[PDB]
Parts: sequence; C-alpha cells; structure tokens
Amino acid sequence: MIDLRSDTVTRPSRAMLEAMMAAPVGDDVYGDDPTVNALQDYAAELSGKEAAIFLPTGTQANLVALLSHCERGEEYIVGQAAHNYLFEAGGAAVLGSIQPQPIDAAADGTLPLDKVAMKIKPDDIHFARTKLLSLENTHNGKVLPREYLKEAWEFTRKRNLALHVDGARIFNAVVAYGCELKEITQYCDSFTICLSKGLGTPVGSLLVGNRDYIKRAIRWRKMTGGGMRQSGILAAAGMYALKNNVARLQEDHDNTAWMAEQLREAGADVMRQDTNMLFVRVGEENAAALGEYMKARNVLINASPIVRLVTHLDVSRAQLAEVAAHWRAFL
Amino acid sequence: MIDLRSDTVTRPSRAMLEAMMAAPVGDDVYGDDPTVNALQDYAAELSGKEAAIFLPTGTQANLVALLSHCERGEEYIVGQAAHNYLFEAGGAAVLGSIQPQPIDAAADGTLPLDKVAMKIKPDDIHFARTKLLSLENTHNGKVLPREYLKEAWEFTRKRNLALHVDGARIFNAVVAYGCELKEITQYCDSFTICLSKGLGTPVGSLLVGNRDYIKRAIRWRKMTGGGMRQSGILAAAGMYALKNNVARLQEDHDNTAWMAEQLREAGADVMRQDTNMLFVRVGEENAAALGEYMKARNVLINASPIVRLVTHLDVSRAQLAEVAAHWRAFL
Amino acid sequence: MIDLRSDTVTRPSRAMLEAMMAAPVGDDVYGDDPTVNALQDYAAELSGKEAAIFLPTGTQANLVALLSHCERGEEYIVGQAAHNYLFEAGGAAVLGSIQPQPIDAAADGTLPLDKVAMKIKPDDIHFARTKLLSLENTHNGKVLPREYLKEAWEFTRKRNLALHVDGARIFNAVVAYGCELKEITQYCDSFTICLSKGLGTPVGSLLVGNRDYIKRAIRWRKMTGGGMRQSGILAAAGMYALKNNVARLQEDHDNTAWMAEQLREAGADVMRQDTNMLFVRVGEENAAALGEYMKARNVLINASPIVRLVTHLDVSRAQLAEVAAHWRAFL
Amino acid sequence: MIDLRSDTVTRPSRAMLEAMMAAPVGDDVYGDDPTVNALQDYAAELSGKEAAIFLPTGTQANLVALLSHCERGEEYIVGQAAHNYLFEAGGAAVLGSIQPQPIDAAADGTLPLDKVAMKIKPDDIHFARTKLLSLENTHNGKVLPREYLKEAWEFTRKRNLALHVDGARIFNAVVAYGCELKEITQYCDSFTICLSKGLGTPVGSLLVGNRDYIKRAIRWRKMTGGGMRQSGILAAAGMYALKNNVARLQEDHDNTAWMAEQLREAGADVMRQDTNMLFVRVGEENAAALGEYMKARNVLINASPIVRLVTHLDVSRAQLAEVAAHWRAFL
Ligand SMILES: *[C@H](NCC(=O)O)c1c(COP(=O)(O)O)cnc(C)c1O
Ligand SMILES: *[C@H](NCC(=O)O)c1c(COP(=O)(O)O)cnc(C)c1O
Ligand SMILES: *Cc1c(COP(=O)(O)O)cnc(C)c1O
Ligand SMILES: *Cc1c(COP(=O)(O)O)cnc(C)c1O
Ligand SMILES: [Ca+2]
Ligand SMILES: [Ca+2]
Ligand SMILES: [Ca+2]
Ligand SMILES: [Ca+2]
Ligand SMILES: [Ca+2]
Ligand SMILES: [Ca+2]
Repeated sequence: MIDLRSDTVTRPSRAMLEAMMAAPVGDDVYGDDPTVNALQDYAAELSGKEAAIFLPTGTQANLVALLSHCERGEEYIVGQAAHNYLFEAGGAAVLGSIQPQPIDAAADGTLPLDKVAMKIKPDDIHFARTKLLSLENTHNGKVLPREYLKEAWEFTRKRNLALHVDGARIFNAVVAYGCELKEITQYCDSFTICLSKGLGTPVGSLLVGNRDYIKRAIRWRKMTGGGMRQSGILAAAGMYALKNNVARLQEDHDNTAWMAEQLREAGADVMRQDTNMLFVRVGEENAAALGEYMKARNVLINASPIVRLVTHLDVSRAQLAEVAAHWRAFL
Repeated sequence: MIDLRSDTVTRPSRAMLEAMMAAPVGDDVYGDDPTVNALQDYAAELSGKEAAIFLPTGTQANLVALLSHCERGEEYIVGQAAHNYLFEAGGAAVLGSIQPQPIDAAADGTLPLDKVAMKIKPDDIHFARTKLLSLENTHNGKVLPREYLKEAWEFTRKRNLALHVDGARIFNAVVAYGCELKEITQYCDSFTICLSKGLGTPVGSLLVGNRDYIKRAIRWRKMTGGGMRQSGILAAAGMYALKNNVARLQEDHDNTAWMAEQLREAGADVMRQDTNMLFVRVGEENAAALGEYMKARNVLINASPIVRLVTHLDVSRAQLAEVAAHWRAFL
Repeated sequence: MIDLRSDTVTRPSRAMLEAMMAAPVGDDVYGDDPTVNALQDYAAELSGKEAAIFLPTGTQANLVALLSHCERGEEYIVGQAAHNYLFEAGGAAVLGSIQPQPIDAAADGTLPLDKVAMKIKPDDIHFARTKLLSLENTHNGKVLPREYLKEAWEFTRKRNLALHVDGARIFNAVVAYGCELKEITQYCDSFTICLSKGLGTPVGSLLVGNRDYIKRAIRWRKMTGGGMRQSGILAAAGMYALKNNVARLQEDHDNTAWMAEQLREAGADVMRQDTNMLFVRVGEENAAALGEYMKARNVLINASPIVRLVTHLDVSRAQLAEVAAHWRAFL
Repeated sequence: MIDLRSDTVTRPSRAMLEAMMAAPVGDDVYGDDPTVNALQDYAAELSGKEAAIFLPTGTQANLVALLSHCERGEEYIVGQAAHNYLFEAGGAAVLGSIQPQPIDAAADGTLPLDKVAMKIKPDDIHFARTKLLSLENTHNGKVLPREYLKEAWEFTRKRNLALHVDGARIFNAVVAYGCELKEITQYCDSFTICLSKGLGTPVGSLLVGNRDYIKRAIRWRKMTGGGMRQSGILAAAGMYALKNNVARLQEDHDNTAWMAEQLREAGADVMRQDTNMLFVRVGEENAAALGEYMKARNVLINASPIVRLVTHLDVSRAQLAEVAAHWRAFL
C-alpha cells in the first residue's frame, strides 16, 4: 500500500516494463548485448568518464569498485556509517583482503579531511597501505557540500590517493545541486549509480570510471558472480529511467518537505529532512505500537525510536496526507 | 543469426516475455517477491529439498555454494576441468579462502573415488581440511552414470564429506536419464540449477539444499552482491522455463546427434557426441580460419583446434543443415 | 649505546644466555621440546589458564589469536590505535578475512563500553558478525583500571562476546597493580605475553587460553609460519625472564618517572607519564633535529613531534641522567 | 636415541651453540642486527642474488615467497605433492588469496613442461591469472635433473612467468651435483634455504631473490609474524652451518646408500634411495608392529606400509648398522 520504508520498493512503470520487453539483447559476457552497452556508454558520457559497467546490485558495484582500487593489503578510508563499510557485511575485508579504516563523518555527512589526513599511513611495514578514500553522496539523504567535494578531490591528488563516491542516490544530490552530474563526478576517479531506488528500476547498478579501471572491474564482476548473459532486459529499464525519472525526483523532495511540516503540525518530533528522507524521533515507548498501528492501515515504516521515512515515485502526497492523518491520530 | 558458441545465447520466447511482464514483484531483500518465492519453492519441491535461493549467475551460485560448505582453511576436491575450479577465476580460493584440491576426471566425466580417497587429508596441521566433494552433472555434455552418483553419495557419507553438484545443465542429464529430477538429486546435499542456458532464461541460477545450509547461502549471496530487489521479473522467466522448456531439451539432443552425422558425412572429424554438445577436431589454424569462414556466413562459433558446437532452442535442424553445408564447403 | 627507541632492543643477559645454551631441545613440531613445554605450562599455570603456545612474535601471537577467535566474516571491535588493528598491517582483515570494527579509546586507554555496545551488529545479513572485543593492557604505557577489566569481562559475557587482551606488556601492568597475573587474567578468555620487550628475551611471545582454543591456535600458527623446531633455546630465555625479570620492571617505572622530572626541570614539555613509557611534546622539526643532536651523542631515539621515550633494563638512571643532560643542552 | 624420522631433528653442535652465544645482535625490525644482516648478505652472494631474508620457518619462507610473487587472484603452478601446496595447510590460498594449480610430478621429481604449458591460463576473465611456477629441488630426496632446471628457466622466460624453487634441501642437491649453488640458483628468480634440517640449525630459513622482490617479502614477513627482534642469535647458527656443515652432507648420502644395501641383505624391500633418504616397503601387516618393535630399542621411524628413513649429522653408520641388525631380526 503505502511503503515509507525505503525507495528500493519502487516498482517498474508500465512504460518501463514495455521498454524492457522491446529491448534487443545479446550475451553480455561476450559483450554482445546492445542495450547493456548502450546504457553503459550513456552513463559514462553523461558523467564525463571513459567507461561504465552494469552490475546486479549496488553492493556488488562497491565490492568490485574496492577490489579494482585496492590490492591485497591496501586500505580505504571511509565512514563508520558508510554503506561499503557498514552495510555490505564487511566484504572489502572478508572477500577482498582490503584493510578498512573508518572514521566518524561530520554532522554534514562529509569526512573531515584533517581527520582523513591523520589516518593516512606512513610508508612503514607496520601499516596497511592507504590507497583510497571512499565517500557517500547523499549520505542518509544528506547532500554533500560542493566545496567539500572539490576539496576532497584536490586533497587526494596531493596525497596521491584515489577518490571513489558511492552514488546509490547521486541523482538525488544532483537534482538538489541544480547542476549537471558531470560537474560533481569530475571530483572523483570512480562512482556508482543505483537504478533501483528513486530512479525506479527493478534491479541494477553502475560502476563508472577510467577505461583501465573498468577493465579490471570486469574481472572482479565475473569472480563475484555479476557477469550476466542477456541482462539487456534490465539495462533497458535503466536507460528509460535516466531519461525520464531524474527530474521528477524534485517531487519526492518537495513531498518529504511537505510531510515534515505536516508531521510537525501533527505533533510529531521532526529531527531532520533531507532530499527524499525525513527523521522522526518517536521514542521507545510508542515505537513498536507505531509500527503495529501503521501496519494495520497498510502503512509500512521501520518502527524504531527514530524513524526514517523515505519518499519515492510510488508514494503521492495524497497518500502522505493520509499517513499524516494516521500519525496525528496515533496521539 | 546462427549461434553455436553456447546455449547461454538463448533469447526469451514470446510466451516467456509475457510471463515476465505479467509478473508481480516486491523487494526480495525483504522476501516480499511472490514470484521469487514461488520459483524457489517449485525448485525445492521438485528436487526434494527443503530450500532454494535465486542468484544472478551460476558463477555466484557456486561461489556461494562453496562458501556455505567450506570454512576458512577447509578444502574441496573437484575436477581439474570443472567450472567452479577452473572457469570461475579461482574465486573459492581468492575470495573465500578455501583450498582447492583438483584431480583429473575420468573419460566418462566422473572423479574416480579411489583418487578422491587418496586426496582426503589426514587430520594433521600440515594439511588443509577436506570438507567437500564437488561434482558437475552434465560435464561438457557428458551425463554421469547414475550408478556413480549413488556411489559418490555413499562414499562421502561414509567419509563424512559433503557433496555438491554443479547442475548448470542437470536437466539435460535428467532428460537423458529419462527419470525425475528428485531421483538424481537425492545423491547430493546441495546442487545448482542454471536457468539461462538450455532452459532459455535471460539470467539466473538456483542453489538448492537444506534450510540451514541455504540460510548461510543468503548471507554469502548478500556479501557477494546478489541480493537483488524486484527479481520477480527474472524469476517469472525461470518459472515458465521449468514447466515448458525441460522436455524439449530432447530436441537439442537429437539435433546434436543429427549434426554429428552431418559433419561426419561432410568430412569433419567428429570427436565427441553427447547431449546438446558436439566436439570436432579441426586442427590448428585451419580453425582460426574456420571461424572466419563461418563468421562470414553469419555462423557464430568458438574457433579452436577442437571446436565445441553447442545446440539449444535458438538453433533449428534447418539452420544446423546450413552449417553442415557451409562446413563441408571449405573442405 | 643508549637506546630509548623501545624496550624491544633489550639484549640477553649473561645469566639468560647460559640458561639458553644449557637447555635441552627437540622437534617442537612433534611436541618433543621439554623447554618449550615447560615454558608453555609455566605461563598457563601462572595465569590460571588451561593451555599456552609459543610464537616467533607478538604480531603472530595476535593474528593467530584473532584467527582462532573469528571465522570468515566474523568481526572484532578494537581500538583505533591498538597494535593488532593498526600496527600489524591489517593482517586480521588481509590474511584472515575478519572485519575490523575500530573505535577511539578513552584517555585512560580503555574502550568505552557504551561505544562498544553501539557497535555490536544486529543479526542481519547487511552486517559483519561481531564476535570479539579485543583489549590491550598496557596501552602505550597506560595501565587499564582493574575496575574496567572486570566490567569488560562481564559486559562481553552478557553479550555473548569473546574477550582477548594483547598483553605485550601485561607484566608492566601487573607490577603497577601490585597483584598476581591471574588476578587480572581472570577477565579474558585469551591473552598474549611478549617476552622480547621488558622481560628481556631476544625473541618470542605466548598466547594463553582454553585448551580447545589453543588447539585451533596451533593449526593457524603452522599455516602462518611459526611452527619452529628446536625452539627450546628460545623458550629457555623466556623461562629465565619470567622468574627473574618481572619484579625489576619496577626499576624501569621509577626511572621513567625520574626522567619525567629531569626533562621537566631541564625545559622540555613532558606530556605523559606512565609505567616504562614517557611522552615529550617536542614540536615540529625541532625534533627531526633532536634525533640528530641525540644520534650524535650516541643516544638513539625515535625522532618525532611527540617523542616516545621507552625505558628497559638496558638503560640505567646514570645513562638517563646523561640524556637529560644532553637534552637540556640544545635548549 | 636413533631418530630416522626426519633430518629436522638434528641438534646444535657444541661449536654451533657457542657461535650462537657469541653473536652480536640488534633489533632486526630496525635492521640493526649485525649477524642476521651478515647471514643474509652471504646467502645472497653465494647464490648470485641481490638480497636475502631470514625467516622463522621454511613454511613462512614459502608463504612469503608466494605472496611476494602473486597478487590477489594470480596463480602458481606447482606439484600435487609439493610442500608449498600440500604441506603448508593451503596457506597460499587461505591467507594469500592465490589460486593454486597442481599437477603430478614426473617420476624423476620434475614437472613436465608440456603439462605446465597446458595449465597456463589464457588471458580471459574466466581464469585465474597464471604468474608463477614453483619447483622443489630435492623433492622427497630426489635431485632434479640439471638439464631440466635450465629448461624450466627458459620456458618461464618465454612465457613471462616467475620461477621459484623451494630449496628446503637445496644444498643436498648441490653436494650431489658437485657444482656451486650459484650454478643452479641462476635458473630461478627466487628460492628458499632451510637451515634446520641437514645443515643442522635449531630454527631458521632464508628467502633469496631480487632486491625489490625481497623488499616486498619484508612487508609480508611482518604481517605473517616473522619479523623478529634480536634474531641474530639464530642467524648465527645459520652462518656456522653454511661454512661447516655443507660438505659433510656427502656423509649422510653415503650412509643412506650403505643402509639401503644393508637392508637389502637383511631381507627388507628397498624401493628407492636418493640423497639422505631411503624407502622401504614394509607392508600393512608388519607396519605398526615395526614402529613398536623399533620404538622399543629407542629407534624412531614413521611406521607405515612404506617407510621413509632420513639420515643426518646426528646418526652415524655404526648406529645405522645397529638399526639394521634390529630390522634383520624383525624377521
Ligand atoms: C541501498 N539502500 C538501503 C536503504 O534502504 O536505505 C544502498 C546501497 C546498495 O544497495 P543494495 O541493493 O546493494 O542493497 C549502497 N549505498 C547506500 C548508501 C544505500 O543506501
Ligand atoms: C620440511 N621438512 C618435512 C620433513 O620432515 O620431510 C620441509 C619444508 C618446510 O619446513 P617447516 O619447518 O616449515 O615445516 C619445505 N619444503 C619441503 C619439501 C620440506 O620437506
Ligand atoms: C555456464 C556455466 C557456469 C556459470 O554460469 P554463469 O551464469 O554464466 O556464471 C557454471 N558451470 C557450468 C558447468 C557452466 O556451463
Ligand atoms: C611490540 C608490540 C607488538 C608486536 O610484537 P612483535 O613481537 O615485535 O611482533 C604487539 N602489540 C604491542 C602492544 C606491542 O607493543
Ligand atoms: Ca526499485
Ligand atoms: Ca540465455
Ligand atoms: Ca583468501
Ligand atoms: Ca629484546
Ligand atoms: Ca581476506
Ligand atoms: Ca634442526
């Protein structure tokens, strides 16, 4: 019904499913799928990069990204709450033999460069070998400052460190900046793009970067099990998504901001609104009862002291207004 | 438009496509996709197993299968020419920290148990820990003797070893046996099922085993990158294929044996002659040219001193007759 | 000839040397070395543990300790500045496939349990599996409060977590506590003991724990490369040191606090003041020159903005007085 | 008493222990130990290599050698019965993420190059990336043909593959060839040297090779836990061993050959004699009883259908004659 748990729940639109059914395909392992190739060349050109690769999930996109950047024994500085450190079951370490070096992100979602600098290991056999700095744009909805993005870029060049950006929700930051994707991707060596969240595809993600870089990524994609066959049927949804579902993300943002106020006037404690995300401190009491009370009207959220509500193309404001009524009535 | 490179090139049928678009989906990460669940239960019920899991590729199906069976430092005995040892870039060792103990398969495609026994490491700190015997049913078209299957199952039990079967083309074996899937699946703790080859799906594989075993498989799938969202659309295909594309596999088999005689009468040296696979001894660089001659006539093959012709539903006898005609030509 | 770089520079004493040469050996791989066995039993009996194992280094002692405790994909919480996370080139992750979850230690050198609890991963497929809490007693000279030790032990049990203590200098802590080793060892499932630092051995460390735990440690030691032969000669040293070099550690402590006052009265900015370690705030490149000034006078230190002076049995108060004299000089 | 189990049991001679007690030492981590350095420069110059490194065991020497040659995902072609594949608990794979590719050695102990060639993986994302070829000279006593050694050398250069030689018993082959060590080490990029077997040191091994190569080896030695402190006391035994215990290995060889005949005339079935090794097929009956019968007179061998007797400096011919009497009497 009304799912406010994540934007990963968005479903294929009629026009999308059709484009998926009319897509010409080929064996992607042999690199013969027209659609996959098409989706990749497009992504690479829109971002100003040389190559791109389609993957099953964003989790594999990041695992492959990390393996491509870091050899056995190297490390990547990242956030304590970042997806490719916290939410990917420790894969970079467990499977990739890469040393992780996490640090608390600043309140704004960036990684203080002064702190990043303190974590850069001296070239001594006691330490892992620092090699990469991984960011996450839209970090829990948070849009990273553009001045920071430029600064992280310069800093890594000065330290001869790669810079990767987990862009599961990069177009959300993009619509928010009001600029072209290229303007922000010029500040990284590689980044991912998820198609199965706000952009609304059934499955799919992209890793983009330098030609040689992507070349190595291919070997890892195969090893990890991401080398599909006629995956052009999926890449097709991605293309339709990047050409029709980007601008409208501003609608999710406006709704999140609308809901935030409604909830305010409803009595709910609104902690933070950012892009398609809002946070309500519901408390330990009313928490569980909240999930149950909402689940009854077919309203699905992740019960918790602090609830994270996420808006997407499959949730209108009218539906939000209704959810609001139910929240105001929960009191 | 005639592809004999592999059965992985098969494209969706009209029927399949409509079944895919007409399918209900949901976030599989939450287990909310009814189609993924139905595919998994149908597979499980069909082979007499408790549980099944959907994966992007057979490569990830095996890596996950091996990870779920072998702990860090444990070992698996497998064939020098088996897919999960030779054709998966050594993932089990590279990513999973599992020692591989490969041995040559006999001519019938099985692993001589006397050799397997000689490879079981004593419980001594010099050795890895033999944990699993992995087999591959349909091995390069070869169908393992049902007698051996039983022997291997009994052998492992007696030696407290787990048994896994890579069934990328197990249905080709089933059809060749003339029995039910469960009659052969009974001799393995876990087995894999590829839907993207002969069954004609665009993507996907299944790993089938005990409930606890499969539960571990789920964590590994996630870490490896295969935890997709709306896999329903993809699962839908697998459904249609398992109910409508198994039996016809007989047609591919007949075509392979039909073509063997065509190429024989032509002048080619047909070496082997199994299910949907055909092996011809072309000889050096009279083959790298064959790939040219055939490519020119819109006939796609995998040029090599020993060519491997693979049949499937996207190749007909009429087209096969054309290849035999074109083949005999340059001779 | 005055080394304050570390207590790892200590050289064998006359007494120690004769004990080494006068020792009976045998192939430890077969457990045939009476001296290795006696060292291992003495350590075990002394700390109230079932078993102990001899290792080449403390680095291998920890890597093995972590491997024996954590399976592939499991995780350990540790301090951002702990040896087995920061000073061992990330081995636990790189070689053992264990996810590291580091956190900043409080000023007293402990890991705030509230922070540790916040890091325990829920049993969800996105997360690694929190298995162990690793501590480091004597942390850079700091002696952890006995109260905390008990707290950590209780905390872990309640949360079903294992507890390991890196005791490279645990005897420095013991002497500082004024209690018996077993009175602090009781609050950990496993702990390590370095014999090559303050105790004055040329090489070696011990890992102490349960019999089953240590049994696993033995396989890992072998694979890691520490299964030596006639380790008896080396074990002999450890024996002598544990019975003749523990108590004197008080002398190093007094010298450190004596020197703190010497350098204070001189003009240096003594920052910290713990067991056999001393920290001075030198300031940038007025330090890279200090290393020159001192090196010139046969005084070996580890030049740095924040110098770390370490005392041991191969440095006397007389020599310390000389350094204080030479230090005040260039000021 | 009379140990014929292995040559690893040899004990330090009086002159050796003394050289160990008089050796000047330093912290090897800082690279200040005079003796270690001395032992390394000597080994490197005698073999015609640029650098050398001392390690705790030969097992770590090989693990480090493999990690230094192969990055995550690469492979090494080696023997099914080779030490760094079979007797090192699968470390190259388990800890190093290196794919192992074993093949049966020819009867003479070499690895047929024609078979090595068939195992070299094409540069395709399906395969691990072949990088190294590892040999073992003196393989179970067997001295590898010199023409073969030269051939393997050329072959690897033609295929751009590294060539490593596990020389745990290299000086045994050397004394047997009648040439200088350099003449055989010129045919490899790197090799190990064990000091704790025929050469008779308590502990110790060496990895030798190119400067850059050894440099990387150091990082791995630290990670694995082989970076010791005042290990000059051990390296000292090595030096005394390479300058006094090499020539006399011809005495072990002569004795092995003497024993082989005695046992012949005694009634024992002598299968093979090679350097300091002899093999007797004792059978499944008389096997266990043999170990017990011998263990009674203080004669230690490894009971088995086929017994491997190893001679060393701690076993005279007179002792062998006595062992022979006991074997002849066992009938
Ligand atoms: C996925 N979204 C989680 C959520 O519900 O907020 C995600 C990914 C990878 O997605 P997956 O399909 O592999 O699970 C990568 N990075 C971030 C920051 C998120 O948020
Ligand atoms: C050791 N010798 C075993 C025997 O008893 O024959 C060995 C080594 C490594 O020695 P370790 O001290 O690490 O165990 C490496 N390579 C070979 C061929 C042997 O044989
Ligand atoms: C094709 C194949 C695989 C891998 O399948 P993907 O889905 O392409 O990764 C594994 N095993 C066998 C025996 C195969 O034929
Ligand atoms: C010195 C030290 C180690 C490592 O010791 P090695 O024997 O040199 O590897 C580990 N932990 C601490 C806390 C140390 O001070
Ligand atoms: Ca979606
Ligand atoms: Ca297909
Ligand atoms: Ca590994
Ligand atoms: Ca010392
Ligand atoms: Ca690893
Ligand atoms: Ca010895």
